[PDB]
Amino acid sequence: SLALSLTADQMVSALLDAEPPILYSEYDPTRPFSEASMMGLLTNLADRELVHMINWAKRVPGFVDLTLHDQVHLLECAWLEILMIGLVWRSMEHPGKLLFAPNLLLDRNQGKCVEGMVEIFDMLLATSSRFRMMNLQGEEFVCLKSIILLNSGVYTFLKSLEEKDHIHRVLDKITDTLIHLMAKAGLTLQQQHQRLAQLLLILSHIRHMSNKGMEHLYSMKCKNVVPLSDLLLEMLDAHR
Amino acid sequence: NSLALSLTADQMVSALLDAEPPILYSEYDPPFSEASMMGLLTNLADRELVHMINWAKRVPGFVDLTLHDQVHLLECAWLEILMIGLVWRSMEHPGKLLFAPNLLLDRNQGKCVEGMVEIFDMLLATSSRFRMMNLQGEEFVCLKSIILLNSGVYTFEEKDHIHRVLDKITDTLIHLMAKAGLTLQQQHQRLAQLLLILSHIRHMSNKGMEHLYSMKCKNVVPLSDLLLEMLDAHRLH
Amino acid sequence: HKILHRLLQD
Amino acid sequence: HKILHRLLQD
Ligand SMILES: CC(=C(c1ccc(O)cc1)c1ccc(O)cc1)c1cccc(Nc2ccccc2)c1
Ligand SMILES: CC(=C(c1ccc(O)cc1)c1ccc(O)cc1)c1cccc(Nc2ccccc2)c1
Repeated sequence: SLALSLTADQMVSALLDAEPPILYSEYDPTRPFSEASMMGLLTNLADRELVHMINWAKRVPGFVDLTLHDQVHLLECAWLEILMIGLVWRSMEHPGKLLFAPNLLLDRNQGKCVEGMVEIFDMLLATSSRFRMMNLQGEEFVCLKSIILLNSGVYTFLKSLEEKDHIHRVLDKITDTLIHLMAKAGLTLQQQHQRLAQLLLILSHIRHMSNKGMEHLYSMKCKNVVPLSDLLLEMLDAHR
Repeated sequence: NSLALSLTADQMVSALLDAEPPILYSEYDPPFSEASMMGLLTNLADRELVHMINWAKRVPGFVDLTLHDQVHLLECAWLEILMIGLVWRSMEHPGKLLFAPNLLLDRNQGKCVEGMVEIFDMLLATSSRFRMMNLQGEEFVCLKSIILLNSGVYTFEEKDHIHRVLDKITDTLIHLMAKAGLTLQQQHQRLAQLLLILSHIRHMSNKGMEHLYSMKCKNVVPLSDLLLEMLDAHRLH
Repeated sequence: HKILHRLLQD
Repeated sequence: HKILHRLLQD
């Protein structure tokens, strides 16, 4: 199944090579901001990112070994977490700001334009500062993102089971990869397991941000004032 | 300056074990209605919360935080902590949730409360996961402490202290695994496996918190002043 | 039938 | 203020 036969270095190269591009928003700086437009920019961006994400997922070792219905479930569960960790990664070198896109760099005050957004912005910024302090590496980031894809929906899945098993084998594989990376970075064994823990614990916060974010999306949806794309709708409905 | 950082792994383990809260009982009366089940679960959780605070004050390093930081962490993690405890108690009862020794519920009784079935299923999946992993008591108390210190740390030096203590608990988890005869690879893999489950526990807490908001608005089930204050901490937005 | 389903096929 | 305050302090 290749995935399980991959060396740590081959896993890393595979993940790096499958990285989606950094997309641009439609942000027109001449246009006065409204809560409806900012949310529109965000949704439009996320919608186009989703297409790349879906095709990125197929390139994550082990993912295409899963049944199609499992693939669907995992992405339905993890899509926002994955968008978010991507956003946080992009924003590492922009303290106090979120780089949604190269032409869309927002700070805290600008989140106020959408009620309830500021709390989300603050959580995303805190995560970004966390990565910056830990000096998260690109190699570690792609491992974390792949872990989210495989892990977030693994406990909401008869006789099947063997699907769960394979997923955990791949997950363990990725753990081996993270350790391999840290060992090469010169970290002691104590440091390795400390950093591994630190990294995975951040995944808890990312889940939290996704949950809360989904809550706002699911609500403003019923508000209808801001239109979601057909893909985001089906993704959103999956959480209800 | 703290104290928790000087502890050995064995001292960390003993301290956490000794801090463990008691298993509380539900009311001794028997066919649940939606109001009845939510009443029992709410009363139970309310009583457990009081002991959780005692337990928290005894988690090494927690007492070194300001009152406000202590409040923030507990407000953030209270339901996760109840749930991981519930999951732990249920380990030996496959297919059932041991809320209390006299309150053992199967999946089917979740259908009593609307939307409880999904919550039940997630909890059962977690308990089954722990069982299949053969989670040990010593590991469980480490995981639970981690939730307390980790869940709200990014919603805030103090952060440094917390992260130093979390490292201490990581060291302790690895020590326990090395003690059980696990190879270095098995140690890392197991650490990761356990920590990833924490992500699901957070998810269950959030989903759970969502329903508690609405059940409060329904105004059919009484909620203790304490739970309301704990709840309201999330109910924004 | 789902969009995600369809896209995952292609 | 908060019941949680009292519980922690006691
Ligand atoms: C950050 C973020 C979004 C986001 C995150 C990372 C991206 O690369 C691209 C996009 C997002 C995603 C989908 C959307 O349709 C809109 C935004 C997000 C997600 C959920 C909620 C919120 N905040 C919010 C607050 C109040 C009302 C509605 C939403 C933000
Ligand atoms: C398991 C669980 C609760 C629980 C978990 C572990 C315990 O040891 C003790 C108690 C709980 C906690 C507080 C309450 O006031 C009531 C129950 C819980 C938490 C939130 C939601 C739900 N399910 C639900 C579904 C629909 C409507 C309302 C609630 C359950």
